[PDB]
Amino acid sequence: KFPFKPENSKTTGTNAIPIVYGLSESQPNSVGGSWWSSSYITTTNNEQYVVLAHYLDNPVYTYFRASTLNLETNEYHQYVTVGSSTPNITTLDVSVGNNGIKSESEDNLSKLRSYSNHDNVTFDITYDATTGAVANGGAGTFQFGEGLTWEFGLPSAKTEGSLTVHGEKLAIDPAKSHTWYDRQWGNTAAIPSNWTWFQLHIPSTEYKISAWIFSDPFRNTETRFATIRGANDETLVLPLEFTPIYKRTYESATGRVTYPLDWKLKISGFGDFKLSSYTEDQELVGEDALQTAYEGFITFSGNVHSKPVQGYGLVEIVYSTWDV
Ligand SMILES: *[C@@H]1O[C@H](CO)[C@@H](O[C@@H]2O[C@H](CO)[C@@H](O[C@@H]3O[C@H](CO[C@H]4O[C@H](CO[C@H]5O[C@H](CO)[C@@H](O)[C@H](O)[C@@H]5O[C@H]5O[C@H](CO)[C@@H](O)[C@H](O)[C@@H]5O)[C@@H](O)[C@H](O[C@H]5O[C@H](CO)[C@@H](O)[C@H](O)[C@@H]5O)[C@@H]4O)[C@@H](O)[C@H](O)[C@@H]3O)[C@H](O)[C@H]2NC(C)=O)[C@H](O)[C@H]1NC(C)=O
Ligand SMILES: *[C@@H]1O[C@H](CO)[C@@H](O)[C@H](O)[C@H]1NC(C)=O
Ligand SMILES: [Mg+2]
Repeated sequence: KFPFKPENSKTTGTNAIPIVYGLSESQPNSVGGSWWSSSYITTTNNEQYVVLAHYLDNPVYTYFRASTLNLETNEYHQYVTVGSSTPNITTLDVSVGNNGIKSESEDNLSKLRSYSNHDNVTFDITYDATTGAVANGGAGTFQFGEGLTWEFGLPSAKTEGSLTVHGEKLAIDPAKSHTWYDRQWGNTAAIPSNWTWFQLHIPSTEYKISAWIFSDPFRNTETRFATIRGANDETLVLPLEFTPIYKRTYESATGRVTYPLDWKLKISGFGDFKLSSYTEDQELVGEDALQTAYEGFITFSGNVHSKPVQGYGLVEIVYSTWDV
């Protein structure tokens, strides 16, 4: 079994690093953008799952998408459901139909909820941001496409609730579960053509890694870097070398792209990692490029400062257009 477990720390730690926003104020619908969660779950009957929930606001449409992965059997279910608009309100409550992400707390941190009521993808997961934030870029912002993005991750939030599998409602064990909640919003429609994002956990340590790889055709540079949150709020912003490996592949159901299923990362001054997708099919299938993503549970080995490590996490592979 994977050693899923929550942290029990303060969300912004010492507040000694002057990040460029307040977390709570960044959560409401009015801020726009993307709300995302990946829950690493052990149930009370000792089954393990990875559950994804994601709402995106976009000028053309909205969508909610979600998936479940059974870590014992590789059974995987996903859907994408398209909406038209996001209510412009001062609280967090985003949905398409009876599926969405909402805050159940005045601070938008102590209780958040990802829920889905779709055939073969039904769950109701709450989480509490008892976990030190990953402030991407060091202070929470970095260049993303033609302009800026703002992004923070809450890596190991205490998680409760249920997921329903084959008619059986299973209860989440909060001692052996955690949720990475990722909040991201931007100021430009011209986002990168495509990217890979890694979310990494190293259970022997407090390291939480949020790594981005994509091309910047506006500056004509390559973006390839990790933000690593360590202990005591310490944050590393490090270049990396990215190698996608196509010995194993998954062809998209859209017919438009072939995903690699293994990777190498060399994070400058920190370590190197060999990462592998847990199972082939982990694709959220949309009607266009932006609605589609490879969102896959991964495991990895490697070293950190020349000491061997292993861990798990998630890889996201997104094309905002198939004409890159
Ligand atoms: C974001 O998404 C991109 C796209 O999926 C990912 O990039 C790819 O990564 C893989 C793995 O690393 C690369 O595969 C390698 O490709 C080697 C060959 O590279 C050279 O050829 C490429 C193909 O060129 C042809 O096709 C493209 C369209 O697919 C045309 O634009 C191009 O003009 C060529 O067209 C002719 O051939 C096709 C048939 O293939 C016919 O249909 C046409 O009619 C033409 O006759 C080309 O894309 C490569 O360019 C890339 O790299 C150079 C640097 O060398 C850079 O200058 C370019 O701007 C571009 O980035 C290159 O010329 C091959 O030898 C090797 O074995 C392996 O297969 C793949 O090339 C990458 N593609 C691109 C566009 O970058 C990327 O990883 C992903 N990012 C993240 C973070 O996930
Ligand atoms: C939401 O409404 C407020 C107040 O009415 C307005 O100032 C703001 O521009 C709106 N936000 C968006 C994204 O339209
Ligand atoms: Mg909607």
